[PDB]
Amino acid sequence: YMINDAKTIQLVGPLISSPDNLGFQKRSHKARELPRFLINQEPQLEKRAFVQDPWDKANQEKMISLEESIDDLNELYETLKKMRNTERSIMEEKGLVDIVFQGTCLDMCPTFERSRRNVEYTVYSYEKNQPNDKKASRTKALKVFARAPPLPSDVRPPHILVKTLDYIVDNLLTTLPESEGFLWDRMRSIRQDFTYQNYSGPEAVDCNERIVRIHLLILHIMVKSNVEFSLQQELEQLHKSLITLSEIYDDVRSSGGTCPNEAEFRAYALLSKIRDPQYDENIQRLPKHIFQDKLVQMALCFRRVISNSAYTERGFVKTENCLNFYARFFQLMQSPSLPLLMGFFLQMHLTDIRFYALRALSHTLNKKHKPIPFIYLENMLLFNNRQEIIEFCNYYSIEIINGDAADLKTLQHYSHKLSETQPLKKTYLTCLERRLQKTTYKGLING
Amino acid sequence: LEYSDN
Amino acid sequence: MANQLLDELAHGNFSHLTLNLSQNGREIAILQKQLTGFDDKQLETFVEQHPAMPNDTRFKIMCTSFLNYARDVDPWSAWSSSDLIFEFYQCLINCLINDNAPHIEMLIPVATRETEFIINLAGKLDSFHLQLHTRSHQFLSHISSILSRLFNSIKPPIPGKQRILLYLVNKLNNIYFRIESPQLCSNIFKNFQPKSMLAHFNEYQLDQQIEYRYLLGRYYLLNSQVHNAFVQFNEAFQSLLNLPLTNQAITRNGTRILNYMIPTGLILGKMVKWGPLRPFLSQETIDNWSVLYKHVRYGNIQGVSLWLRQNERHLCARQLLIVLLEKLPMVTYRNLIKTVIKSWTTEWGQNKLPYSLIERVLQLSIGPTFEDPGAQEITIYNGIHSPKNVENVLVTLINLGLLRANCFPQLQLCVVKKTTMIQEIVPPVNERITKMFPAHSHVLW
Amino acid sequence: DDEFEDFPTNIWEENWDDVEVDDDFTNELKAELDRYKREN
Repeated sequence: YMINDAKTIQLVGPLISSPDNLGFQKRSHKARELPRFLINQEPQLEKRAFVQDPWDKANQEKMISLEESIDDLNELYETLKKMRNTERSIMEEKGLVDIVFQGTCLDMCPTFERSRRNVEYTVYSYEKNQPNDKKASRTKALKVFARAPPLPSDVRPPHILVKTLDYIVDNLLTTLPESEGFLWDRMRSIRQDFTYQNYSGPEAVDCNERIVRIHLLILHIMVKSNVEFSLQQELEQLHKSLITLSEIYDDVRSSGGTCPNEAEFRAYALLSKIRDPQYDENIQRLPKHIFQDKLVQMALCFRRVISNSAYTERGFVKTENCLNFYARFFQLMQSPSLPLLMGFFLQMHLTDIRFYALRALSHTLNKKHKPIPFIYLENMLLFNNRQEIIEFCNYYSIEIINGDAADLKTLQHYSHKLSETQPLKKTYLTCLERRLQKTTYKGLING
Repeated sequence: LEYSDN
Repeated sequence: MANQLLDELAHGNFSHLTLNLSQNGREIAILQKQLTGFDDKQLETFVEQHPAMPNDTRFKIMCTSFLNYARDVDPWSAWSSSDLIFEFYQCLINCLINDNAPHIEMLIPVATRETEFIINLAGKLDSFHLQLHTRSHQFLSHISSILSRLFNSIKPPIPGKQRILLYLVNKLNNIYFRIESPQLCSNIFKNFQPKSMLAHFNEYQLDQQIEYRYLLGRYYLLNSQVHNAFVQFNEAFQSLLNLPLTNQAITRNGTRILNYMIPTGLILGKMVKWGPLRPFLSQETIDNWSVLYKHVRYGNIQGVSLWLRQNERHLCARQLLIVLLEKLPMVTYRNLIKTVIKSWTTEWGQNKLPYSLIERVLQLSIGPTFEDPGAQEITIYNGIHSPKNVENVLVTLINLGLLRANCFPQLQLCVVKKTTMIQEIVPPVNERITKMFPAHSHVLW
Repeated sequence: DDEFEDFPTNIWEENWDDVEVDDDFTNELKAELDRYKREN
């Protein structure tokens, strides 16, 4: 139904100044239905009180008591499954299932979910109270990314997800990098619970913000520890969280609200796709106080210096007068004023920047030039040690003379990507590694 | 030391 | 009276078929009074049983929707009557999708006339998006979807539908830019030429060509393809000068394209004479760009940086700050190096440029930077250029072709050809940039 | 704004780099080059 309010109608105004002159007479009309193009599901942007059916919480209490009593995993799973079928039936009658949907899972992991994984032996040692224990602990288990409409017992309320995320930050960050798959899957589940409830309030913003910082921290840990892990999967998931988080900011802004940490995560969006001009126009439309924040100014400062006119990649169009300030890029990375998390994101481009630094320099040398000594390159491109640069030269078939100089005129590749060869292993900067060792993970993620 | 275009 | 209007629409006359009550109020008011006591089923059956009505269902529903609009229109409330207007408009366009739709030739002027009205109405409604519990730019987005479906319906076989093809494209792109979603214009541009049945692009009306090039170049500039953007901007303004300037609306459109033509031309190292541009631009605007020209002509990086900072807001609105910050410094460096080379090589006969000489001339050009104690907090303006990166500046210039020299990292100097003529050392900017980045021809087809 | 309204010769400095026009910045720049040559 179309909204029919005197204040709104007066505010919009009439189509014509004086309908009476044209012979029109004031008329009363029926409240017509809302047209199909005007219906929009507004995501919740305000704190909502948590209320649950008294029968629903009593059912969970029975599940908790039943779980303690029963010791056989197969028997416990069957009893819980039968109760779930009855639980879904009454909820359909109650109408709190498929329409506003609110979760009721008070504990970190649903009791039915814990029972299901117990019989499938998919419970990680982190969730178990003791390594020899066979039943997943209620106070340490976490819900798995799910992929029949979900019941209110399966999804957990937003004010629990904040508590759940706090548990991950405090008691599970030190387990990296061995628990990369565990945390990445579990955190992805937390965002899934929010989108089930169609919630985008302060809790969702706060939780989504910290998830991004974990991914940046995880990104540096994996490359530092030289442990094989999925890179594209990690980056795509990080990019999805940024565009989702940026989308929430527009809705809050459009509703007259504000987000205290919008500026910080606008910067990460710029660094997600360094060489994409689309993000340069998006940041310009933003208000002045966001465009002039130090995190945002630092972010697009990098975008300019990374911009190289010789950047060759399939499906990429070069642009005019690109700076290609590789020397300035490494001066910013060493700046004590650089936020650490931004540094972790920018480490993914070190191989690309270094290659185009040498490729650009190679074109400005005559054929009779002596090989460039490694000592000069290390101070220029910030290589951690001589072992790193010699591996870099071997990867791109750069001739190395006497083990201490590089013959840049022998470089043949014009693109940082080799069709046959696997991409070079990602590296890091020892300056950023030193900064990390002076700050706890918990303090870094909270900010 | 002389210039040589590439 | 109602039957009289149906006869008017059945025979193809569309004098009263309009949504603008200013020129249609008397007719509809009488129509509403006679039709106030009927149901939706009554109106639909009324049209179906009317003689000589075309058998097409698209035309049937359009007539019923207009009658439904007339019956329940509320002149005192644009919002309360909004659903009827948009419902009729979508039916009107749907009647225009089929190439062989009845009375399509006379229906084309109606669609253009109603489109301009509803675009104006949608802009008014989307302004009050907060009070209407609707997302921002929702009414315009809905209309763009309606027009987009119409645009896809146009195919080459002068049919009336083909006549408004370029008119339709300009409307679609203007909506996309207005709803702040300009990347959607890519689909329109890629399919505009195949759908057009004209032998050459210049066969369209000149006013529409200027609008199309203005949007196309504006679209290119967003993707940071300045040379492609410049060609359309330059060509559009050349065509605009032919039109008479007595309209006083050409001039306001003349200064709109100049706001993008001047910064784009400067990026490619082209200065504009202020003679022909005198009527289009105010004296204040002439001085504002003249300051930038002086800074970039004589290699003043700090001056360019300060000018962008001073003009940050209005450049940021036109999606110009980032592009200008990207490209202007490298042109500024070329002029700076051209100045020192002229006074060092061509006059004093020294073809070796020590890095120490360039370093002390860069720190004069750039001045205070992030590392200096003056600028404690990094900004976009004092965080990109530093005098310490002497070799980096030279390396980029040589790779871009703006400078013909060889640099020696170990000797801390760059050697250059020992020639009196500077053109052998520092070639003209525009020729090098255009050579390295060929642009699409200004003649589309 | 930037939206077009409704509608009812060379302009570029072809020779701008070759022509020299004096300004304060260039004179300051040439002072630095002269100073550098005296030092060396």
